[PDB]
Amino acid sequence: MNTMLFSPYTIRGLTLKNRIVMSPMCMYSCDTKDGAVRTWHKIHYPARAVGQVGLIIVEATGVTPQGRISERDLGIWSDDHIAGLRELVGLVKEHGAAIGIQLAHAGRKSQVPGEIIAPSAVPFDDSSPTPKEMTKADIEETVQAFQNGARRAKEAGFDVIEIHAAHGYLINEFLSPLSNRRQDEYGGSPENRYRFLGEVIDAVREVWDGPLFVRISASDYHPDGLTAKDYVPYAKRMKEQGVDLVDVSSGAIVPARMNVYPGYQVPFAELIRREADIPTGAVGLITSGWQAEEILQNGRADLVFLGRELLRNPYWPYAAARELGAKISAPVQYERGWRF
Amino acid sequence: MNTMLFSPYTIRGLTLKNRIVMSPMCMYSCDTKDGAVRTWHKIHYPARAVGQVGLIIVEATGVTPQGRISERDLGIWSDDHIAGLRELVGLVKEHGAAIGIQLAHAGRKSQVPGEIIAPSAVPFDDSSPTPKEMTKADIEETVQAFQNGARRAKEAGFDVIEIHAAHGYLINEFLSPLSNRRQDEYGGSPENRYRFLGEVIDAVREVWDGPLFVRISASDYHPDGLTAKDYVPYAKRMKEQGVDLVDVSSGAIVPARMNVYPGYQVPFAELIRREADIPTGAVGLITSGWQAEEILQNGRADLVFLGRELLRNPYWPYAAARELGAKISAPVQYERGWRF
Amino acid sequence: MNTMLFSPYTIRGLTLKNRIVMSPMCMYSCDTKDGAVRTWHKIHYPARAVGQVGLIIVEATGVTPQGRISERDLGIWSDDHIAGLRELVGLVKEHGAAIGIQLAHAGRKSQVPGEIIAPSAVPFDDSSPTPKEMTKADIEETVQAFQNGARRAKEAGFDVIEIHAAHGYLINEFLSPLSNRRQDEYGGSPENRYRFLGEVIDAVREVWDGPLFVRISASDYHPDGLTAKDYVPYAKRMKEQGVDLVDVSSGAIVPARMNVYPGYQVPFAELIRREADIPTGAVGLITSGWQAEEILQNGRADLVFLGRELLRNPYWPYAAARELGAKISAPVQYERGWRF
Amino acid sequence: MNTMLFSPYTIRGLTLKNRIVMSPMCMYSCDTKDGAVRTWHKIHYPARAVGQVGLIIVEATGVTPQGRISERDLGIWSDDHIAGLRELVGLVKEHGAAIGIQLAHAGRKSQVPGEIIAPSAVPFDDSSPTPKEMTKADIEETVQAFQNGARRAKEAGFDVIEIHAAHGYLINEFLSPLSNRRQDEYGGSPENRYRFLGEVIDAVREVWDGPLFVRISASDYHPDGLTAKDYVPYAKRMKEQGVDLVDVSSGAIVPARMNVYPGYQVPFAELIRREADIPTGAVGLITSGWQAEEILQNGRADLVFLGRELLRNPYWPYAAARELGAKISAPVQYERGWRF
Ligand SMILES: Cc1cc2nc3c(=O)[nH]c(=O)nc-3n(C[C@H](O)[C@H](O)[C@H](O)COP(=O)(O)O)c2cc1C
Ligand SMILES: Cc1cc2nc3c(=O)[nH]c(=O)nc-3n(C[C@H](O)[C@H](O)[C@H](O)COP(=O)(O)O)c2cc1C
Ligand SMILES: Cc1cc2nc3c(=O)[nH]c(=O)nc-3n(C[C@H](O)[C@H](O)[C@H](O)COP(=O)(O)O)c2cc1C
Ligand SMILES: Cc1cc2nc3c(=O)[nH]c(=O)nc-3n(C[C@H](O)[C@H](O)[C@H](O)COP(=O)(O)O)c2cc1C
Repeated sequence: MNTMLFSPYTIRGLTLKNRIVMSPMCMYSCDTKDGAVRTWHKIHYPARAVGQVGLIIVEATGVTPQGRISERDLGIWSDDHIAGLRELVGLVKEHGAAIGIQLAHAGRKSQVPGEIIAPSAVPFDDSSPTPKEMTKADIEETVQAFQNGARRAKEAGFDVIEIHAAHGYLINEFLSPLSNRRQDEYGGSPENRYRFLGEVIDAVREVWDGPLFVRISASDYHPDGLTAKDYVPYAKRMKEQGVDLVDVSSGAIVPARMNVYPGYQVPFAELIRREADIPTGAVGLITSGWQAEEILQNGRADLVFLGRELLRNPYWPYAAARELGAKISAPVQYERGWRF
Repeated sequence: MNTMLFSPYTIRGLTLKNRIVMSPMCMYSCDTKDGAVRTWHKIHYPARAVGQVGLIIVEATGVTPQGRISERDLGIWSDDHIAGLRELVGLVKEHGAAIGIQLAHAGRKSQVPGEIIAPSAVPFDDSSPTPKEMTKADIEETVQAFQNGARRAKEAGFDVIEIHAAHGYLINEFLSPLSNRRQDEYGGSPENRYRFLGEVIDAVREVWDGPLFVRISASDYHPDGLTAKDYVPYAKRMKEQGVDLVDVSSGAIVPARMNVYPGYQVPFAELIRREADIPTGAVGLITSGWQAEEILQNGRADLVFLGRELLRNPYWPYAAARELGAKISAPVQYERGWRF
Repeated sequence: MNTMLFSPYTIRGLTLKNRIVMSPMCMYSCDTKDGAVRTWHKIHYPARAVGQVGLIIVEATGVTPQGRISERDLGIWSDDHIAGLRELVGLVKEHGAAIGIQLAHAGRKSQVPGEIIAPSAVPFDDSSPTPKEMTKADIEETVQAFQNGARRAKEAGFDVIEIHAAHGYLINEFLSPLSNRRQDEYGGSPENRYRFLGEVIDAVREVWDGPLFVRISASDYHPDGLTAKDYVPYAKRMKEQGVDLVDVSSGAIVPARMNVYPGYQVPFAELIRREADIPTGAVGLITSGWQAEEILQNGRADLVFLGRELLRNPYWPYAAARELGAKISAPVQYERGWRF
Repeated sequence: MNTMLFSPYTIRGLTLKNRIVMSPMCMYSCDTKDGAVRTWHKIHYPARAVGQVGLIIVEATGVTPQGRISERDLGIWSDDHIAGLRELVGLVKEHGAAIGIQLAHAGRKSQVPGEIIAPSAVPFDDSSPTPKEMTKADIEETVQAFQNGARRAKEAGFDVIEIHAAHGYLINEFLSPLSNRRQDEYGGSPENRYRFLGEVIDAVREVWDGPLFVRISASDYHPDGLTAKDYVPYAKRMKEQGVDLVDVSSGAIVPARMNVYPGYQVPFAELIRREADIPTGAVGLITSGWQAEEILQNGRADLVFLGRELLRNPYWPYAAARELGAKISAPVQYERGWRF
């Protein structure tokens, strides 16, 4: 049974052995609170690589200390992070899986003690601290921080880099009018609201020419917020800037009610894919190979991102292969076990 | 867990208790070869009604003897067929399931001994008898047969009627230029090739004002045949004539290779749905409630047609309800067994 | 994958195509309240035959009106019941499934309005009417009713007969000292409490030489009641009298707490099987083919009785066959659907 | 839903959080060929600990170099192995799982280049090297090797120790007449054939008073070989010697045909359990919580050992808990994922 799910996919120079991607998920397991890779990560990620996941994307990694979501996040603001990250990379690549990292900045949604920054001094909600309005210098510092991150990620041996522009974090906050009330050239206009992201992408492409992903929130789920069609122009923009694939998520810019169901974000992925003629990754309640195969075969997305499902079963690819009657390469150690 | 799969759907004033539809499937179980409903059908269909299927479409029923696919098909060319059909109707509606029937004519794909008819004297393949080219009288005679069938179906107490215009059968043969080489008013142009279907729809609507489906073959899978885009104008046409929902299938006008996979015909259904602005039914390798829910929630179709799965498990709705964590009314006899 | 679950089993000369048995389950669907077979039964049972169940035991059928559990039960106290039962027999055997019937008498647990009878004038609980203490004439009259029932069952064309001596009903009430306080030849000792059952078996065998099952309640779940060990001598007794297989259930002689779990009654079945050297049927939360195969291969039982599972899925045998990678004959109509 | 599967079990002073045990499975992943713990093991085992397995038993670890099955086996013949083992122990215990190790000696089935030892100079088969007949000194050396192993295992922080007396390896070879043709006090008699094992157990108990398991092969599957009843006396013996639980497997003493099916070795486990009044572990095609729960509830074994299933899904406990409606403690990191 020849399937698309387990067919190779080539981005730039990198060739993934299948279409299965481990969606970036924070583990909050940096007990040392210095952003260092810990034992938990060294067991957590390689498990999925053994599980035959084609691409494993490391959780949101703060490019600055105040850029972290929490004090237990992975970091990459120092050359000291390279060693631990390099070790992690080796542990993953070892099993035939490609490894990526999600460069992130939590913006006004950072729960790190102290000052937090954002496009405008507007709180996420009435329970969150008011962020500092970023100055011009702040913006350029942060852009430089992202570039430094990409540099270290490449240094560590990462195959793919993703820019976290979603889930209501810093970049997302520049994108949405809900959070961006600036009146300089970084706000008050679709083009202006895109500027920050545009700079981040340029800065990264300046030190990184390998696969580049950008994760977006296709919708704010708010009458005065962004919708999928607002991200078509942005996607075409990202394509022009050398972005290889758009990881299409949604929401979290502000507290909002969201109807959730199997593949509730797939239409966002197909929309961007077809309207902007750019590869996309589908994420959101993808739990079966049957479902993943339909997503791929019907051209709704090129890569399938799994979140919670890969937390429940690190070897999901095996079960999916069984479900689809496909055959994959089991680790020699598990040959007799993965066998029918 | 509030789901769309197990939400009611009203069509023309008929309320289906859910979105699950039993796709019309030939049983070839008329041992008497007279098109009469037999014990098999009386056990086969009601079983799915007990299974809590919302709508059960009875297999292809020949409006004329030579219109049957085989001599073991159900027939409706005689008022004598009513009694048996009415009994079947009661057996099904008894459990809260709506019942439909598929009015059919095999055309050049008929395997019943004797003369077979078609738009043009062109055989389906080198293993099929060459059909007689239909005269005007033949065409009007067949249109009348479709009306007689609808009339009898109404008297039997059917809730829904579907016109079989797909799978390369008679009507499909008029629609496709691959099989229709006529140079009169019934061929040579889009509206001419549609004429036969249009007349059938009108003839039926003259005696039937209930929910009316039309099953189409969205693609001929042939370079010189029809594709989805060809059926958008047709679907709009059908909407104007009072067609309530398009049951979107594909293929079988000529021998052709099909790439089959989960939901391989869903895009056809959504295409027609959104471009023709008409309710559609998705069919083709729909096997899980998870999959079915995605199709509905994402507006790809309004009803989900199940074929093979409903032959494997007549109580599929129960399994799907469990899968989705939905709650449905079990038959009072099975309450202690269906108890989650 | 050669399995024991889907291996034939011959009992007295009757060959069952597999080891799957539909456990007798009351449907309370005799709306006419005359014990007549109704449309429900004619759809309910044959569905499992199409499902490829090897043996289908019809629900508890009252040998006398007051012997019914409720007025909506099947009856067999009249020659008028034969016609309907014979029709049901044909509907089932039509698909290669053997059909059995459970001859029953509710005793003090009868809920039909009027006088109810029992070994002693002791109510099931404080919510049940106190039974009339049976006279010798009553006992012989009831034994004759069981024979009449067997005679009619034979004429209807049944393949297997099961005597309901379990679930705290009439016969069970004679067996258990909790309900049998008689001081005549029918109580006061092990063989005396067995006497009624022994007579019923003899009466039945006088008109029936086919496969004969006896359903027992292996345990009363009461400090002063019977336990499995008490039924070993009884099972040996039954073997001597020509009983072919013991269907081993438990409980319900009085209100009692039961610890229920997968195969919670299997040990009872294996106990009887190995100590009395007699074929047994295992029943009670048997839900998977995996589980069923273990029961058979490990010699815990010879037949597997399914209850609730067969109400949830009439085609369970198909699912179980897939689970075990076994091959079974699909109904010719469903061949393309059951295709693995 | 309160289950036995996820109920604590206490051995000596150790308390397992559930009845789920990871059966010892060779990984052949010691690339350095020095028996050292490698990166593979450090990822392999902790994964199951994260998966909420209650007891994880490390693969067969050779107590001597020639005692290894292969050159890629884990070893424990040197104090140098302690460091790596201690690290492994920490990585496992970290997640609430108890960790054990299987002390092993491959005997005549060793595939290590060079001399191999056995009770008698008889080959496993015509494709295997002829083993050296062990002298008295050889036997005492090997017994001392086992004691040294236990010492180091305790030193490393292991919770449980298992002695590998099965699968036709050294100890098993002393047990079975098929392989043991000695005429000294170590052969020619059930008592004599047990002597080697008896000494090994004593030697271990001399430096270890924590939980002690012994894995046996209940049957040789050969007319002239051992059967389950031969191991009853041995089990009672092991109980007398302070053995806490008998891990009941079977076969592999010589090439033999073996009928395999769900729980094909459970009867061996129950036999030893009830006849010798000693806790046992059941292993062999246990793949579902439903099945595991029946094994526990019916007193067939006290602990459930999973092999291949735990290779296919390291987080099996989660799926089993779901299957049984039980609730367990998910790692905080996976809380949102293991959640319904
Ligand atoms: C525990 C957890 C942590 C997450 N952290 C991240 C993250 O760091 N970066 C990100 O892009 N998405 C994050 N998300 C979202 C997931 O990556 C995923 O896209 C989302 O949960 C939906 O995917 P799923 O339905 O397959 O779980 C997280 C989700 C979960 C449950
Ligand atoms: C045995 C069988 C008979 C069928 N007969 C008909 C038919 O009479 N009319 C029709 O429109 N489709 C017929 N089909 C196609 C089914 O309606 C259904 O669309 C097709 O099998 C694919 O759906 P599925 O993947 O859910 O099985 C038949 C299919 C099968 C397997
Ligand atoms: C609705 C229902 C009706 C039943 N009626 C009978 C009956 O008439 N005779 C009988 O022996 N057992 C009867 N039982 C018990 C079943 O035969 C079966 O042994 C029990 O439900 C447990 O089996 P299971 O776990 O496979 O469902 C009935 C059970 C149910 C759920
Ligand atoms: C790859 C593999 C390695 C094994 N190595 C060992 C071992 O080192 N020690 C042992 O006692 N059993 C070993 N066995 C047997 C397993 O521990 C297990 O008891 C057997 O495979 C049956 O269990 P299962 O059906 O759950 O897989 C091994 C089995 C497999 C498949």
